[PDB]
Amino acid sequence: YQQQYNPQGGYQQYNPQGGYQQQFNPQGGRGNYKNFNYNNNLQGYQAGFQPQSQGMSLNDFQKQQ
Amino acid sequence: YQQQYNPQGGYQQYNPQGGYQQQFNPQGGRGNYKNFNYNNNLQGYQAGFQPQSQGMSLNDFQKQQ
Amino acid sequence: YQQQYNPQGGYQQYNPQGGYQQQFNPQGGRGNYKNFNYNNNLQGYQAGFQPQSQGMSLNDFQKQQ
Amino acid sequence: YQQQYNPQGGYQQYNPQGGYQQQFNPQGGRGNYKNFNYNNNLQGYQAGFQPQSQGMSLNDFQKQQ
Amino acid sequence: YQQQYNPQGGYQQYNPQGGYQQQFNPQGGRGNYKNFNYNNNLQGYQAGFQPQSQGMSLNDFQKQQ
Repeated sequence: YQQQYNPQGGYQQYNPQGGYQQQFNPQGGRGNYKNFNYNNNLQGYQAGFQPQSQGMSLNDFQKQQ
Repeated sequence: YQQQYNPQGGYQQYNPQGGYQQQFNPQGGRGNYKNFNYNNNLQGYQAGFQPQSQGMSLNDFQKQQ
Repeated sequence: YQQQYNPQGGYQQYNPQGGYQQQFNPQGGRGNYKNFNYNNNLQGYQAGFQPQSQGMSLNDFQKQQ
Repeated sequence: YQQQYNPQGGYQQYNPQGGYQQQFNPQGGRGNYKNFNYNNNLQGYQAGFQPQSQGMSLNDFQKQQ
Repeated sequence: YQQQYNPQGGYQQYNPQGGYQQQFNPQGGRGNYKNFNYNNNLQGYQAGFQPQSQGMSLNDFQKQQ
């Protein structure tokens, strides 16, 4: 079993952009706001050696009883 | 079993863009807001060696009883 | 079993765009809003070696009882 | 068993666009809104070596009892 | 068993467009809205080596009992 990653040269720009500005933005409103959940996740790889790997794992969240 | 990844040269720009501005934006409203769940996830790979891998895994979320 | 990925040169721009601005945008409304779930997921690969891999897996979500 | 992917040169622009602006947009309305589920998923590959792979898998979601 | 993918040169623009603006847009209405499910999925491949692969798999969703 032989796994070989051998890059030569190259230009790599890794620029993921997440803009979350004013996620909660009511304008001129009247009322009540209860149980607001914001989950913002950014994950990634620039090149790299990662067999049998997992980027992001999320479970059991954002529940109201 | 032989796995070989050998890139030579090249220009790679990795620019995923997520815009979440004003996700919750009521304008001039009256009422009540309960149990708001926002799940924002960005994941990726620029090149890389990752056999038998998983990008993003999500389960058991956003439930109201 | 021989697997070989050997790219030479080339120009690759990876630019997926997700625009989620004002996802929830009532204008001049009256009422009640309960159990709003927004799932926004962006995932991908620019090049890369990933046999037997999975991009995104989601299960058991957005349920109201 | 021999699998060979060897691209030479070329110009590749990967630009999938998802516009989700004002997904929920009632204008001048009166009422009640309950159990709104929005699932927005964008996934893809620019080039890459991925035999026996799966892009996106989703099950068991958006149910009301 | 020999599988060979060797593209030379070429110009490839991958631009799938999904417009989901104002998916839910009642105008000047009165009533009640319950159990609204919107599933928006965009998936694809620009080039790439992927025998025995699956783009998108979805099951067991959008059910009301």
